[PDB]
Amino acid sequence: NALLRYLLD
Amino acid sequence: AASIPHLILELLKCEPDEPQVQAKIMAYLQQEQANRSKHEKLSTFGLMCKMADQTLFSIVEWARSSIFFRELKVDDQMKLLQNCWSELLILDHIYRQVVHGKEGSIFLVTGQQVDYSIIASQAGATLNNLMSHAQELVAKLRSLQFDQREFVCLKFLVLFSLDVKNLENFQLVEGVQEQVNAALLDYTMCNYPQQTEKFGQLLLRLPEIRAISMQAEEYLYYKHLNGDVPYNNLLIEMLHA
Repeated sequence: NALLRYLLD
Repeated sequence: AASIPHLILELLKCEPDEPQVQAKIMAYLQQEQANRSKHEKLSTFGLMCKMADQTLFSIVEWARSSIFFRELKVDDQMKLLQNCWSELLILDHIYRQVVHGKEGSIFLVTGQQVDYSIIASQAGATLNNLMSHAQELVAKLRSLQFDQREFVCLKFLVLFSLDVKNLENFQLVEGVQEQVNAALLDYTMCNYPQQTEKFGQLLLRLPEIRAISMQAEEYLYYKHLNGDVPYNNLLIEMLHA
């Protein structure tokens, strides 16, 4: 889940 | 006099600004439709999908800046959010109905009241059944005098689940679980003493939330298969994960 990871950063 | 445990005060301090979120998502959807020509305008379902999407964005931002959660490494954060994302959306919706909802209609995060009648007339059997158990859950919570301090507690209990595999720092999550449960128990015992089992009654709502959440995921997934879900949708990425 690259999108979720991005959002958490 | 009411007594509020210090921990719950800290939990409340991390709560999102509801007026700001409402205005932000409202503006987002209005701009979305404005960018579309007449034949491109989103349907009710399309709008609600983007609405749920933006709500989830807001939930991720809330979690990221919240106490205890910001202590975890991103990999644990993802695993927790991957487990409970639909539960948080349902819990957020349900509590919104408990406080801001009039029993004949649905209060949306954008601020509008949608009559249940409209849903009954325009939606299929799956969505109506889904709304029906949401209604029952809302009614039950109202009868329990479910309030904001108990809501923020259950929110953290949903997020910091111990049912998550592959957790790096599982005893921090366990620590939050114990602390929030303890605070919730103390709060209910102090402030609702004539409801001798309110703590247990609140916990029993969690499997009801999770059941609704699973059915909601399944409803959305199959709507997506028919091509009704508008393009790119953090919802859909959460589903395909």
